[PDB]
Amino acid sequence: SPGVVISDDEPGYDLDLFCIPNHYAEDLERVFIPHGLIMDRTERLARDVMKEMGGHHIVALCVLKGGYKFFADLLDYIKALNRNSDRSIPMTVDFIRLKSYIKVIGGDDLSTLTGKNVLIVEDIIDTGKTMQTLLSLVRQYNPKMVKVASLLVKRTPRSYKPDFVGFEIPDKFVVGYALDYNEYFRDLNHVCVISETGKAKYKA
Amino acid sequence: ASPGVVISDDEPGYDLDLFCIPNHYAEDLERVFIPHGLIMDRTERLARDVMKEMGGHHIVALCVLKGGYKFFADLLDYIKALNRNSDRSIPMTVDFIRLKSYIKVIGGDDLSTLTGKNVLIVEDIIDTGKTMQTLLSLVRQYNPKMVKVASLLVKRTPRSVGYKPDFVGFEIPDKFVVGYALDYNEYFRDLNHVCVISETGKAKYK
Amino acid sequence: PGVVISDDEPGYDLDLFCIPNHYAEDLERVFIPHGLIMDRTERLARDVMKEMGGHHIVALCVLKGGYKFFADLLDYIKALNRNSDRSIPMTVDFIRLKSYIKVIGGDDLSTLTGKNVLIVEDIIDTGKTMQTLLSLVRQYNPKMVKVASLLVKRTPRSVGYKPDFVGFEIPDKFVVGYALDYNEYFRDLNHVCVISETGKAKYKA
Amino acid sequence: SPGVVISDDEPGYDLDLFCIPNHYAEDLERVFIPHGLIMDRTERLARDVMKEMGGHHIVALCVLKGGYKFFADLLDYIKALNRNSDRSIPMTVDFIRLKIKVIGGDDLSTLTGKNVLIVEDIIDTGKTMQTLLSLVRQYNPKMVKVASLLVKRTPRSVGYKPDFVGFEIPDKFVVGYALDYNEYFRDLNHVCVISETGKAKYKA
Ligand SMILES: Nc1nc2c(ncn2C[C@H](COCCP(=O)(O)O)COCP(=O)(O)O)c(=O)[nH]1
Ligand SMILES: Nc1nc2c(ncn2C[C@H](COCCP(=O)(O)O)COCP(=O)(O)O)c(=O)[nH]1
Ligand SMILES: Nc1nc2c(ncn2C[C@H](COCCP(=O)(O)O)COCP(=O)(O)O)c(=O)[nH]1
Ligand SMILES: Nc1nc2c(ncn2C[C@H](COCCP(=O)(O)O)COCP(=O)(O)O)c(=O)[nH]1
Ligand SMILES: [Mg+2]
Ligand SMILES: [Mg+2]
Ligand SMILES: [Mg+2]
Ligand SMILES: [Mg+2]
Repeated sequence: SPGVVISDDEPGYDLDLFCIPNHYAEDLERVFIPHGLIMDRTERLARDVMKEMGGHHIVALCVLKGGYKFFADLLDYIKALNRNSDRSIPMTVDFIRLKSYIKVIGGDDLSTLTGKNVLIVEDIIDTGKTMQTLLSLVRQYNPKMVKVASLLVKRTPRSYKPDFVGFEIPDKFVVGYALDYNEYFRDLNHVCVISETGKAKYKA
Repeated sequence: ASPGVVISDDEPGYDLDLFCIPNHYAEDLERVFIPHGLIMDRTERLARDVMKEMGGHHIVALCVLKGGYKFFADLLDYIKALNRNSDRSIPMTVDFIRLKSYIKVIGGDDLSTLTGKNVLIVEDIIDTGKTMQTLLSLVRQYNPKMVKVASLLVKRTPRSVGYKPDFVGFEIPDKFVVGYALDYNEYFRDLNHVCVISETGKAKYK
Repeated sequence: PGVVISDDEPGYDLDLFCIPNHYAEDLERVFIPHGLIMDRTERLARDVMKEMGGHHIVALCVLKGGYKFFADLLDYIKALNRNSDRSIPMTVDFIRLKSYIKVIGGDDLSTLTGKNVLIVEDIIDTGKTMQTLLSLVRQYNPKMVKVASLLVKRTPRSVGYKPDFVGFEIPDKFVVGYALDYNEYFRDLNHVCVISETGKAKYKA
Repeated sequence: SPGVVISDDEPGYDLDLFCIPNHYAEDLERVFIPHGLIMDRTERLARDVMKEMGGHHIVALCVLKGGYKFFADLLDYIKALNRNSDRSIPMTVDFIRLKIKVIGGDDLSTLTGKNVLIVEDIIDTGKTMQTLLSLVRQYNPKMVKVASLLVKRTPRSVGYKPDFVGFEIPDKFVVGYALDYNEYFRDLNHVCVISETGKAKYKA
C-alpha cells in the first residue's frame, strides 16, 4: 500500500475552516492534511507496525527534528495496543540527526541496533536517497530486521519505498506537524502549504 | 458564515484498509467518508465560532438524540477546553431531547427553562430542514433570548425547504451516510468514522 | 473494588489545574482530575468487553449525569473494537428516570430481550434507584444486565447494592463536575470537584 | 508554586486498576502518577508558560531522552492555546543531550535574544540545570526558563528550583513517561515504581 493518496488536483482546505496558529495566519496558503486525519492514519499504522515488527524487542529510531511528532504519536498508538491486548513487546527509543555538508550525529552507539527489530521513523521521503544511505549504514551492524515508517512520501522524479507510509503527497513543499521551513512551522498542528508572504517572511 | 467543509459529489472517500475500523463492520462498510479526526478538527473550529457568537450570555445546550450525542459531547468538550484556558467564559447547562414523528419532543426538561436563555441546538444532520424548522417553531413559543443551531452535516439537496443552520461542520452530497452516532436501523452508532454503507451491510441490518 | 478515595483525601488546589473561568470562585478543590477519570474508564472499558463482549451489547445511558461517562466509556470500547480480531456490534439508548420507577424516553424495553445490557450511571448513593431499575429490566428477560457506575459512595444509607463496574469509591460527600450537577450547574466541567460555600449560595434554588 | 505535591506516604495506585503495558506486568510495583493526571497538570503548565514567555519568539529545548514525552505534550497544549487565542508567538524547537557539554543541538548562538524554554523530566540535585543555565546565559537570551515534570525533595539539593514544576515527588526511583531504568520503561504511559522482579530483570 502506498498509503493515503492525495492527488495533484487537491485544493486542500480553506484556512478559515480550521483552528490555525494565530501567528501563522497570513503565512499559510491552505491546510493540506488536517491533524486529525494524520492521527487516524497513524493509528492504523501502529497496528500494522506491531503486526509486522512483533514480537521481538523493538528499537525505535526518531530522525530529528521533523520526525518527532509522527514518532511520538505513533508510539502512543502502539502504547494503546500494548496496554489493551495480549501479545506485545518491550520497546526502547533513540533519537538521531542526519548530517550533510551520510553522517549520523547523536543517538546511542549503533551496536545497540545489533540483533534487534529496528523501526526508523521519518517525516518525509522525497528523493529516497537519504534512507537508502541510512539503511546501508544501519545494515552493517546486523539487526534482526530494519523497517521504515515515513509520514509522507512524495510523488516525484526520484530513486525507494518505506515499509509503512502515511500519505502519498504531490510534489509540493509542505510544512507543519514538525516539518519545517527554515526551522519555522514546526509549531503547527496540521500539515499545510506556505504562502508567498510566509516564504518571504521566514526566508533564510 | 461559511457553508462548512464542502464535500463534493465527486468525492470517492477512503479505502477501509487505510484506517482502523470496527471489526464487526468490516464487510458492512464500503468507504470511509469523513475520518473521525477530520470531524474533531472541524468541531474544534466550530467551538470557537460558537463562543464568539453565543458566549455573551448563559447557554443552554440542547442535544437532539440519538444521532446528535457524539457531536454534542465533542463540541462541548472543545468549548470547555476554551473556557478553562481563557478569561472569557460563560456558564452552560445541558438538556437532551428526542424527536418523534407522530414533530413532537419527548423526555426533556420543561421548555420554560429556555425562556430568556441562549439556546444552542445540536444536530447530527439536516436534510430537507423540515425537522429543524418544526423544532424551532416549538422552541420559539417559549421566547428564548437567542436560539442557534449547530449541525455536523448539511446535505446538498433540491429537497431542501431552504433552512440553513447557524453552524455547519460539513456540507455533504445527497447520499446516505452512517457512523459518528448516525445510524442505519440503530446500527453503526458504535462507529467512530462517518462512512457509506455497503450492499452487504444494508442487507444484514435491514 | 474500584479506585478507593479515602475520607481524608484533601484533593487538589484549584490553581494547579485548568478550571472553568466562570467557576473560579465557585469551587473549593479538585477531587478527581479529568485525566484520572479517563485512565480509570480506559481499564473499565476492557473489563466490560471481557465480560460482555461475547454478545450484542445494548448500552443504556442514564441522563443526564451519565452522559460524559457514557460517551467516554464507549469511546474506549470503540478503541478496543477497531484494534481487535473479534468484536460485537453495539446499539445505544438514553433514558431519564422519574417517580410515580418510571423510565422516560428511550426505546421499547422489548429491545433488551436476549441482549447483553449495560446500564451506565454517574453515581451510586443509596443504591435504591439501581435496585429498582434492575428489577424492571429483568422482567424483559435480557441475556445479561450489568451496571457501570463512575462513582460509588461509602455511605451508611446504602441499601446494600453494588454495581458490577466501578470507577471510584468516594467518601459520603457531595461532588460536582463530569456531568454531575448542582441545580443544573457544573455539568459543563470535566473535573470531578467540590463546590465552595460561595458557589453553593450562588447557585442554590 | 511547588507544583502538585506527592507525599512520602503516598502508596500510589494498584496496577490492575489501570491499563498497563502487558510486558511490564510484574516489573512494576504501583502506579505513581496516572498519565491522565500528568496531562491535566501539563495543560495548566502550558498556560503558565505562555503567560510568562509568550511575549517573544520561543525556542523550546528538549533534554533527551527522558524529557521527550513531557516536551511533546507540553508543546501540544501550548499549540492548542495558540490556535484558539487572538495572541500567540512563533516557537522553534531543538533537541539536546547533556553529558557542561551539550551533546547535539544547534549552535547555541541560536538562543541569543530569544525566550529559551528548557524542558526536563526530573530535577534531583539541581546541578544539571544550574550548570546548563550558567552556560546558556552566556549566549544572552532574552530570558531562559526551565520546565520540569518532576522535582525531588532531597537534602543534597543545591537549592535550585525550576520556573515550572509538574509534580513534587519524594526521593523514590520512578520510571515511565519517557523516564527509564536502564533504557527500559520509556514505552510506558504512567509514572510508576518498579517491582523487585523488574529491577533485577533489567539490571545493567
Ligand atoms: N519540511 C519539508 N522538507 C522537505 C520537503 N521535501 C523535501 N524535504 C527535505 C527532506 C528533509 O529535510 C532535509 C534537511 P533536514 O532533515 O535537516 O530538515 C529531505 O529528505 C531526504 P531525501 O529522501 O534523500 O530527498 C517538504 O515538502 N517539506
Ligand atoms: N443516518 C442517516 N440519517 C439520515 C440521512 N439523511 C437523512 N436522514 C434522516 C435524518 C432524520 O431522520 C429521522 C429519524 P431519527 O432522527 O430518529 O434518527 C435527517 O433528518 C433531517 P430532515 O430531512 O431535514 O427532517 C443519512 O444520510 N444518514
Ligand atoms: N451531583 C451529585 N448528586 C448526588 C450525589 N449523591 C447523591 N446524588 C443524587 C443521585 C441521583 O438522584 C437524583 C439526581 P438526578 O435526577 O440528576 O440523576 C443519587 O443516586 C441514586 P441512589 O443510589 O438511589 O441514591 C452527589 O455527591 N453529587
Ligand atoms: N529515570 C530516573 N532518573 C533519575 C531519578 N532520580 C534521579 N535520576 C537521574 C537524573 C538524571 O540523571 C541520569 C542521566 P540521563 O539524563 O542520561 O538519564 C538526575 O537529574 C539531574 P540533577 O538534578 O543534576 O541531579 C529517577 O527517580 N528516575
Ligand atoms: Mg526527515
Ligand atoms: Mg438528527
Ligand atoms: Mg444517576
Ligand atoms: Mg533529565
